[PDB]
Amino acid sequence: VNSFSGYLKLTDNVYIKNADIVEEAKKVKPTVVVNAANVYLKHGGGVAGALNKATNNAMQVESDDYIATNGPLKVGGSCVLSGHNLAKHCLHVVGPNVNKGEDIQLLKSAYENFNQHEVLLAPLLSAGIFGADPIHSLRVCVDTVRTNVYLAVFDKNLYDKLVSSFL
Ligand SMILES: Nc1nc(N2CC3(CCC3)[C@@](F)(C(=O)O)C2)c2c(n1)[nH]c1cc(F)ccc12
Repeated sequence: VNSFSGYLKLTDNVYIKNADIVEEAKKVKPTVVVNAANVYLKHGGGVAGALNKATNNAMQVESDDYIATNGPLKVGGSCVLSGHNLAKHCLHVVGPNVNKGEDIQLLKSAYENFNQHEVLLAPLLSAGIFGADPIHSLRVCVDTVRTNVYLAVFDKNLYDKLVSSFL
């Protein structure tokens, strides 16, 4: 039993809700919240900008130190950093950005990072400003992640489309 409330169950291990991931994280304090990061951990907009803003920019400060030490992530890769006031940990995962021409096949590799964590609160990778089809992203998530994933979808309209078209 865990503290996630109001989710619709899609499969044995994947759950979905219409929610703001910032507010969902603030209330649940999950062990892991996933950020839709870029390789530079520049959290300017989308989910990343919203998560970072909710941390009063502490996420960005920590991220800049991480990059200065380690260099950029790989597309499809991840790193574990602090969850600040939102979660114990933040798993920064880089899905391919279609608006940069990145290979969508890397979306599966991105979701594989979730399997290193028993339970996660996460957005749909490569959705939103990353330009991928959220329905495809959900399919890859379901077919790749084996651990327990609670997906937060900000837009009510897209949420309904994702549920209604789910196979
Ligand atoms: N550009 C942008 N995309 C965001 N996504 C990307 C998205 C996937 C489909 C498009 C999303 F809309 C959704 O799940 O419906 C969330 C958020 C955001 N800005 N600010 C936010 C603040 C939050 F608390 C949570 C999510 C976002």
